[PDB]
Amino acid sequence: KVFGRCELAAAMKRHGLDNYRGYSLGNWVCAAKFESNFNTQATNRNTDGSTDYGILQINSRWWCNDGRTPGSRNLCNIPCSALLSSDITASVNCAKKIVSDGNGMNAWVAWRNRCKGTDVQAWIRGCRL
Ligand SMILES: [Cl-]
Ligand SMILES: [Cl-]
Ligand SMILES: [Cl-]
Ligand SMILES: [Cl-]
Ligand SMILES: [Cl-]
Ligand SMILES: [Cl-]
Ligand SMILES: [Cl-]
Ligand code: NA
Repeated sequence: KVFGRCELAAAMKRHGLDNYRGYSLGNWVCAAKFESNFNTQATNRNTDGSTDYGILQINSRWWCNDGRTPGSRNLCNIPCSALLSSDITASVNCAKKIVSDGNGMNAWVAWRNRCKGTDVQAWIRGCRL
């Protein structure tokens, strides 16, 4: 599913991301924009052989099982395919574990490079929330 910007903001709020670990909703919407362009089915293979999945491009090296990432962990205890659902529950639940891990949203390289420090509130401006 390709979410609309405000549609995803509403879904992320409903699922408890707004100010999760002190990160405002616009941070999460921004990270989803540049990670997946709001497409739940986005995938991208990394040079290390791991793959990133879903709206927040959660990686198979640590966080989910895809059966093809040697030496990897599955700390969210989910198949990576769960991260491609129209329903964002699995992605959100896993993202909350990732953002709790120590480096906050710096775990998402696109967030650090394209959202951090910017006027992220622009990403929710206009939306009925
Ligand atoms: Cl947009
Ligand atoms: Cl915000
Ligand atoms: Cl694996
Ligand atoms: Cl394969
Ligand atoms: Cl594990
Ligand atoms: Cl699995
Ligand atoms: Cl933090
Ligand atoms: Na894995």
